[PDB]
Amino acid sequence: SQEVMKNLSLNFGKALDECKKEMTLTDAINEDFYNFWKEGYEIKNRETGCAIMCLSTKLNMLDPEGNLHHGNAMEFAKKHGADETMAQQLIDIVHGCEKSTPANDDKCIWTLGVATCFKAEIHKLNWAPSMDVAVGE
Amino acid sequence: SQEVMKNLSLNFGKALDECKKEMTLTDAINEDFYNFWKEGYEIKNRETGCAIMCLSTKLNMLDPEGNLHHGNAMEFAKKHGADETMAQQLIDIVHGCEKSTPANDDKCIWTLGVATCFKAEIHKLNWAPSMDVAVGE
Ligand SMILES: CCC/C=C\C=C\CCCCCCCCCO
Ligand SMILES: CCC/C=C\C=C\CCCCCCCCCO
Repeated sequence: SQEVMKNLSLNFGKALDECKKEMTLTDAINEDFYNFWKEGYEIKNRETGCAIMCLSTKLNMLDPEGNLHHGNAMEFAKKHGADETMAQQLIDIVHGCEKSTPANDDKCIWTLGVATCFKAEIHKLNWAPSMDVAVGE
Repeated sequence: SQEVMKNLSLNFGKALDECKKEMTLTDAINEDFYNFWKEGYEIKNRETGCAIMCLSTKLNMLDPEGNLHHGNAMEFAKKHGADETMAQQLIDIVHGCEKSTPANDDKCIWTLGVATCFKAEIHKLNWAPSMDVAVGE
């Protein structure tokens, strides 16, 4: 649901300021987060991949290979309002996008690739929200 | 708590190198200690069963019948940050896993079975650490 996706999106972005400082990321990521759920907007900055990776790492959502930790993603999803089925469906998109995008040793570009694939799949479910406030803000 | 399980996992395995040097053991067990908590991973080596016994025995967590000593297991769990409810929950998993695992006269193998049952239940509670997955150092 769009509603849940808004709540997940705002809770996922809350540490962005903390990641921006800590990783010295430029303001190039600002347009990607402001536009994250705008259908047809292409996210293409490498640093946004870095930012997303930092955000996941901070929510304990990553394993030591860099793939999603299913336990903590499920717990995150549930904490912000998804039921079991919606939570599993989101895990399955992320997991599907990890297997469907080309392996890349540059973790920031690979995380970007996962995130773009995830965004597209959420648009296809008609779950992308209309945000009044940007992710990260 | 995953933070607590991290603290107990680091500290339970601190004497592994001492364990390895004293006994028998191939470096084949390192794969099980380094990857213990990963969601896909199954602990697999027989000497890891033997390592866990030496670590338990050295921490004074094993009774005369070979079973967990609940009093000292409580002390170890609390020392490393478990409150009483989580401590008791860990004891009850161990104790349940001592019952549900098939009897065996190889103690190394039986301990491997109790440890794999313990791991599975910590995954079910979402208490396995997501990025810091090792037992020991
Ligand atoms: C698992 C639930 C995700 C929820 C909300 C996401 C909002 C925008 C961020 C999407 C990126 C998720 C993919 C990340 C895995 C690798 O960091
Ligand atoms: C009850 C406390 C155990 C704490 C931490 C364990 C980390 C690795 C898990 C190994 C399985 C435990 C097996 C029982 C042996 C007694 O310590």
